[PDB]
Parts: sequence; structure tokens; C-alpha cells
Amino acid sequence: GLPARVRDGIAIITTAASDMLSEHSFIPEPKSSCYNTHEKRIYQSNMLNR
Amino acid sequence: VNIGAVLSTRKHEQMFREAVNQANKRHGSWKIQLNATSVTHKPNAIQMALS
Repeated sequence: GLPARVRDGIAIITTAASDMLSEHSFIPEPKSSCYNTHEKRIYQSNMLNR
Repeated sequence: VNIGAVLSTRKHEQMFREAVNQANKRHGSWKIQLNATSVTHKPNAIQMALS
């Protein structure tokens, strides 16, 4: 069911965020904007996917 | 029959309009007209898609 899928996705995201926070002691959750994505791409996490 | 197009500089759009006019002249016997619409490239992909 759709509720099961939504719960699974939320759980996956939360688990990934918790693992990232507990591993490097920080969470890559900066701000965002629709446009003007310049000078902000330097902070390439490459760890959230891991 | 509007025809879109995306060009990096104004000169490219101008020559595209000239080519569309030449094509219309070559097929002037028909009752269908072609209009040239061009836009400039944007650094932001999302902005370009929205435009």
C-alpha cells in the first residue's frame, strides 16, 4: 500500500540522516533556493549517498 | 506554425530568423506562414527549462 511505501521512504531517509550525523558528527542540511546555485556546490557531501 | 529555437547569441537568432524568412519565401505559394521564436541560453538549467 501507499502508506507502507511512504513510511518506508521516511524511515530510510531518517536512518540515513542519523547514520550520517553519528558517523561524522555533523549533518549536511544547509539552506536551498530555486536559483542562483553558485559558490554552494563546493560543499559536495558524497557521504549522504554512502 | 510557430517554430521554437534556442541560440547562444543574438546573431544566431538573427540568422535563424533570416533562414525562416527564406524558407517561407521559397514556399510562399502555400497558405501557411512560419513564425520564428528564439531564446537565449541561461546558466541555470532549471531557469532555462522554466524559460
